[PDB]
Amino acid sequence: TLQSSHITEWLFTIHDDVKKRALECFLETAKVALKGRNKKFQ
Amino acid sequence: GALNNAGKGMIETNIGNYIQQQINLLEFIKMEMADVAGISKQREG
Repeated sequence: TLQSSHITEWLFTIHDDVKKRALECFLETAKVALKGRNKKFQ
Repeated sequence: GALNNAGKGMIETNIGNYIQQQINLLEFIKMEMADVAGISKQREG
């Protein structure tokens, strides 16, 4: 079944790229909320 | 006396042998394409 996982592996590699970039995008949004008087980050 | 006999006729066309012949050719062409690419059906799964 490993070679049948290769047929769909191309769909997962672009998915892990979006998850990589959306988490970098979430991290930069979170860096900006820090300077906004939110005591949750404490 | 065939008016009280002979049994009932059938409008039967044998399209199922033609449908099976086309299905068997599709498995042949899908197999030849697999061999020329070096990517088996065992190699596809």
